[PDB]
Amino acid sequence: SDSIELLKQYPKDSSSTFREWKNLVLKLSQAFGSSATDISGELRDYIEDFLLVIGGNQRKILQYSRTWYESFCGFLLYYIPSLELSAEYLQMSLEANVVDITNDWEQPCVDIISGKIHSILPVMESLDSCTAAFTAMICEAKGLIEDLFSYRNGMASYMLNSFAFELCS
Amino acid sequence: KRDPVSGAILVPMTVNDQPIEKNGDKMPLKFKLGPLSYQNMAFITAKDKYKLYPVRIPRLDTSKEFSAYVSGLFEIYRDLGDDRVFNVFAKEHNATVNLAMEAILNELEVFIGRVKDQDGRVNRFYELEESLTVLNCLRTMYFILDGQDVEENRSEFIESLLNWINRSDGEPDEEYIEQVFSAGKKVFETQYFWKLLNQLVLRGLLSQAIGCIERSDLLPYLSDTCAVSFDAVSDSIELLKQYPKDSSSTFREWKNLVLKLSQAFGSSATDISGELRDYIEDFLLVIGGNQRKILQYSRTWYESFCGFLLYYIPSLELSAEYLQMSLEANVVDITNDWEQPCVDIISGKIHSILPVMESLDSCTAAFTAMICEAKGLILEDLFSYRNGMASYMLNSFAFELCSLGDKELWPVAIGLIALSATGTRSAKKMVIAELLPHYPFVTNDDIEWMLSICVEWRLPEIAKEIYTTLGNQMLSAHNIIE
Amino acid sequence: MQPFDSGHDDLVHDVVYDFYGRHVATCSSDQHIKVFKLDKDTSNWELSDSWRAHDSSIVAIDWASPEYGRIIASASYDKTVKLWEEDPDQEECSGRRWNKLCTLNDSKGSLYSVKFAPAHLGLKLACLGNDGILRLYDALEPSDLRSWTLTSEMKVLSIPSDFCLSWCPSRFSPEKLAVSALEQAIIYQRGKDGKLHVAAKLPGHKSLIRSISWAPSIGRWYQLIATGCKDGRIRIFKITEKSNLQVELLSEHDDHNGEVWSVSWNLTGTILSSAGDDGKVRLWKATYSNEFKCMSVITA
Repeated sequence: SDSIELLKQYPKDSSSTFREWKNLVLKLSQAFGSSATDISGELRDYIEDFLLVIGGNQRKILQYSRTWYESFCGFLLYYIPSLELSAEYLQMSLEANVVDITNDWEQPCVDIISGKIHSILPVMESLDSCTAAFTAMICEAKGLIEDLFSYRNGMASYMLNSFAFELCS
Repeated sequence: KRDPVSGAILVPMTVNDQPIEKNGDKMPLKFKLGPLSYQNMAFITAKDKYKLYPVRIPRLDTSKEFSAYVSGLFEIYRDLGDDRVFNVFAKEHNATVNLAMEAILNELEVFIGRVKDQDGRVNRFYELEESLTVLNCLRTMYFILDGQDVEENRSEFIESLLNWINRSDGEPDEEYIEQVFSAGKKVFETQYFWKLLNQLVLRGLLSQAIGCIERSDLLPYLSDTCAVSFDAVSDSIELLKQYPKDSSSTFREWKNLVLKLSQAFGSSATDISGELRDYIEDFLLVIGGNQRKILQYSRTWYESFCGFLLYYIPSLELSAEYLQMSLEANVVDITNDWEQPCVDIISGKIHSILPVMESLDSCTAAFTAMICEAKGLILEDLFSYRNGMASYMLNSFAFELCSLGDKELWPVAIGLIALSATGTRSAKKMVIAELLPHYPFVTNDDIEWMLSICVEWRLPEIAKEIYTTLGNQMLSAHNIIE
Repeated sequence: MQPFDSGHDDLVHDVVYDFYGRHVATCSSDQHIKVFKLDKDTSNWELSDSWRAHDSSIVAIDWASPEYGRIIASASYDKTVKLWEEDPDQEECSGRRWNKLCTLNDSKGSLYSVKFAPAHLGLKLACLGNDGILRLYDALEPSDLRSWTLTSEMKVLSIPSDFCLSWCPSRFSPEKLAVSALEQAIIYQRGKDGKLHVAAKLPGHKSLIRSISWAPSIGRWYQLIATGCKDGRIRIFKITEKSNLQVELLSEHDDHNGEVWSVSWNLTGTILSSAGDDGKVRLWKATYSNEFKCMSVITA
């Protein structure tokens, strides 16, 4: 009951509030963890797991994830909100559940997160040359990457004059 | 080595006296980690088992060569002034760093050297051998051509690349060549020949590539079968002899001729086998950099990647594309550790190699990470995730040294923690105070040093404890009114 | 690395390294304590001195910071603990190389484990008996290493069995001790009033807890304490201190398939060792994410 009531108020605005939150969640799963239980021995586990996950137990967050992006999210939501471990979180997730090929956006994301951005461009092109073109553009802005239509000039620049042209037709 | 049921490496505790036996008969086995890495202890509480099994941490390096390696890499570090930090001076910075890379890369070569000698080729060897490979690749990609393409140092680049490609695996080994020279077809009529000749041409092993041709048809068959065929093959073997490795314009003129040659041979008459005619075009198309063929004839992924740069377009710009076309042809091998780490280096995601270099040698990895932060390729918790992942591995090493009992690398361990550009002046003032009472001291010298740190950092307490120590000697030294 | 005869006539219990990891102090059911020395020249260990220490079976041992002398402490099933100051001006293999600095008869039940508190608190020591009573002794005055007084005397729980404990090494964190009795594991901290208090518990154990040790929080503030359980699972907890303690469960590993008997830490809290029924000893290192991954495995 105290979890369903703690869940109602998961910090989404204040950073200190998150700390106090994880704080209580941890005090809760600690209490329940070392006390007496008169419910099924099996039902007792499903509850700890629930609590451990709310708590950000790397170990469990993986166990209960169905895909890779799930576990990745949880890590940030209930463990440590730091894009520094961005690399580690990904590895622990993909190692749990491989990337799907059925859905185009997955690999491109694993690439985004892993850092290698250039490798998504091509794929966005086969979906919509337009979007891809502008994506590449701004991504050069942010700094994530006689032959005006060469490869000597950015793959960004290149993808614009590939749409710029495609337009004339 | 041997990898067991739970994942990692499996090492026997003893070579002649295994205490536990059969499956099912379990005994309470207790194991304590010692203050000295090489001196741990493993014992068993159970009647008839009263021996104490001293154990050393799997794959530990006590080598005089190693503590000689750590020393060297430290210098290169302390010498990189404030250059070890890349502010979140444009060309001067790089240059000095790329050199320290060579300095590092080198030291590893020397240590890798003395190793082949002393122990022959034990586990520790190959590990460093791969550690190096990964390093050659790293340098090839970011520690040669600061900002321009293969033009600004074709000489330096192509050397590194060709070095990396052949400083990886023995192949093609001299023991496999001879087989291809031992069935209705003559030596040079079976793909198993060309697929080798083209591999030799892709890795840039041109000196031998030519040797293989000279083994059969060149002066023979061709010269006596087809006029155009004996020619196009002679002018290629003569064009191969002089592949541009210094001048960038020379490359252009080179590809230029190669293309004029494969053009001629391509639209002329042929009186040799219709099948032999193809193997020759392919050879030529590959020398010419026909993306399509370079793939076809590559055995691995790193092969095709190299060829692309060697015979097509020497521009690390298409670095991304070359990789994709290669990996899509032949997947990365898992049998050899250095492969994935390279695909990562080239693809850009560098951070992901560090972990792997650590499981090979925590030391190399640690310094690799360091300089890679220099180049710019990447709360009381000094040992946190907040401070640069570089810094992480660097203190993760400094801490290792402490448990290594090498009273020499101790200064190396300490000053490593002090220079960690990340962390509060106090942060370290603590990690030091805690790591010091352990300093395996002896001589008066070792003691003066240890005091000079009670100075530079102000550990007034440790200071006193020292005065205690002298107090224990002075007393036993009052026991001479003789 | 070759073994060597402990020389004990009855099963061996504890083996402790002194500060500089030069010597190791054995102790078994043959009621004898043996200290071994590591020869600088040859990489071999050789008996420094053996001597009947207790009347019953001896089970625990632990040295005391060299800044307090050469004091080995021992606990036994004879319901009493004994201390021994090494005599530098003696023989070896004799038996007159260590003296009973004192004897702690207070425990009205067989003792199981005794460990010296960290040096920064003084010359103190804790010991847990079968009566489920913690007892803290300390020669209030470092000059007379013979008179120890009774600081605290807390009672854990009932006696319907295994015990052990480990202080908190860190010299920069408020004094605290973690004790484990059977299927329980409780952390104690010093109060504003100078009396002990229960600061938190490590939840999750299904069987008895064979071994538990606190880790050297060198470079960090969050504490770490590992658990070797009878159920066959290692547990690593992350206690952060803002009641004011938070207890996190970091890892958990069944890799042993039996019972985790001995769990031990590095001297800088960089490596963790786990030994159990499967007669193998696994060593663990921490990840950037702070999850624990085994780096190597030894066997038999």
